[PDB]
Amino acid sequence: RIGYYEIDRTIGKGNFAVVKRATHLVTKAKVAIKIIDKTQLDEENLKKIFREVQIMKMLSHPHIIRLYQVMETERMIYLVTEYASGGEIFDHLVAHGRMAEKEARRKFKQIVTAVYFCHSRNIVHRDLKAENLLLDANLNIKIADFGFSNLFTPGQLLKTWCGSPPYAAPELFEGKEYDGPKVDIWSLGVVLYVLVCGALPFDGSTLQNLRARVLSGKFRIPFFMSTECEHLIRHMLVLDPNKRLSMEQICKHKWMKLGDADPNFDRLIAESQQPLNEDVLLAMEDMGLDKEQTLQSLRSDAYDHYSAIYSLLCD
Amino acid sequence: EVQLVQSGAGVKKPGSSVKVSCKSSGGTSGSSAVSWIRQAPGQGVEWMGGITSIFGPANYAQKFQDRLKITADKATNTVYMELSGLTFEDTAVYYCARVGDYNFWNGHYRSGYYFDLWGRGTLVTVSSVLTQPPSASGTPGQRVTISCSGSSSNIGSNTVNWYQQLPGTAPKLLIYSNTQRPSGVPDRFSGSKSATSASLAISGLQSEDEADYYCAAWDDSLNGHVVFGGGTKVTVLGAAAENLYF
Ligand SMILES: COc1cc(Nc2c(C#N)cnc3cc(OCCCN4CCN(C)CC4)c(OC)cc23)c(Cl)cc1Cl
Repeated sequence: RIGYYEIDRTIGKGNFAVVKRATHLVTKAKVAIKIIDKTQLDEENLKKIFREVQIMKMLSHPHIIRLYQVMETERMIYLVTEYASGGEIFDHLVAHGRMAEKEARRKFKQIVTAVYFCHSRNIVHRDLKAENLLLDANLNIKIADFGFSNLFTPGQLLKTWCGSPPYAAPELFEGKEYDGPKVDIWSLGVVLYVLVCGALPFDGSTLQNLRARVLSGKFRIPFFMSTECEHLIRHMLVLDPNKRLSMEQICKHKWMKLGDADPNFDRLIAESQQPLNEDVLLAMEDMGLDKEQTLQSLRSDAYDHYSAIYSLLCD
Repeated sequence: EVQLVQSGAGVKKPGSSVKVSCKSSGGTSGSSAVSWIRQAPGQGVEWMGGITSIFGPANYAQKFQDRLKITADKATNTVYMELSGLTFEDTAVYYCARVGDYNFWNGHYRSGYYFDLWGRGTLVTVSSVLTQPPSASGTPGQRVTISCSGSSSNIGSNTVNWYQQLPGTAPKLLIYSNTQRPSGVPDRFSGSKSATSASLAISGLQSEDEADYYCAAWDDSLNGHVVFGGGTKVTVLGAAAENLYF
């Protein structure tokens, strides 16, 4: 239907795009496909799609959605990524309400691990929201949609006022040049609140009303929320960006250290502070694909027919 | 054709939690904006929560945030409501109501928060802002007026809606968006909004109009909520004595 992909159904939408589930014809695996029509796109929008792709190519992490292939025709651009079977966290909150702090701590640990790794590779998401935090088949977080993402240098100020309004930091609304990671830490605070409360800390009927709420920095802490969790959120949702917790301080918070000892979380946050599958290559050789050409597509970050098949087969 | 079917009535012991369902059956099935509104015996109607913005999963009224959980099964078109830590004050009729203009919401459009469709109600019993006159009256044929005073954050900023509630029934939309009348409402009923106050006028009063009238508006205070009036019991009095010389 579209290259080596037979399209199943529309699973979501995006800026001038439609996301559709599809099946790889040679590997029978499921993928997500963003179909962008280039006819409704301008020079600035096309550059914002190239940057999104170039950022997704730099990020290989267990809690980040993996880009497999990029296909481009004279009128269309298709982005093929791994399929998050469980869908958005937002839809899971609509179905079951607020998450228990034990269950929320597990997901939040996964969410910060991915965001820490992004900041590690000098990248800021800038669009963290419940509808962008997807779940795999085992209900584990997979961060997605790097449309607003950008590269940063520590100590620099960004000038792109983008993000999901309910999760956007106050400085974004004010049009102030900001520090990238601090904007993501505000978003993470909102994410943690919506996970444990099943509602937003700042909400309104219109964007004008939402903005007024975000700029006030005042929000209700419900009775069910622990004093340890309240402390963490109150130290992330701080109007002055400099008085917000750092990603390292968030990881070592009393709420984060609560419950059972998690050495797997520690060995993943330490990895951010920094083989070839010959069996797959033999199977690809049988399908009529050259071993040296497969290696050359992997070496060059082409994200072509050979890149996608190796990646899909490694599951 | 489209109707909200609620779960049956029940008795809960104090401390326990109650779950109420609201399945959308008939006609235009798809996506809706169901809210949960309760009414204690002989008391006014009160908004508890529901979907009221394009931004978040659910919005709860400050009073109910701590004990309410509002969920939805999109697959079966059923919307749930779970109220925990029940007390004798929670004995009431729980209604589910759909916001009429959901299909226009886009973050810029300001919704009217008028309740299009309502469920029959679920009676849950525990055992072991807007100023409206409490009552109004008039003889048949007269024009009775009900006032509804508010603040800048509610009536001053949002549209006013009016609901008529007959005995043993859920409230029904009477006036939406300050002056509009849904199909079925006669020309006798008319609304009006001025600064932070609203008014309902029932011209040519009929015995069939003896009902409770509630006024409502969105309030932008806190994360937003729909506020209701205390209610007005309109009583149709007996016609005046007739002079026999004319
Ligand atoms: C590839 O292009 C992009 C795609 C995405 N979006 C997704 C990616 C990715 N990535 C991965 N996996 C996703 C899975 C989704 O839902 C899966 C389950 C749906 N079921 C359908 C019907 N049944 C009834 C129940 C639920 C989903 O829809 C919400 C979007 C996903 C983004 Cl955010 C950005 C880009 Cl650039």
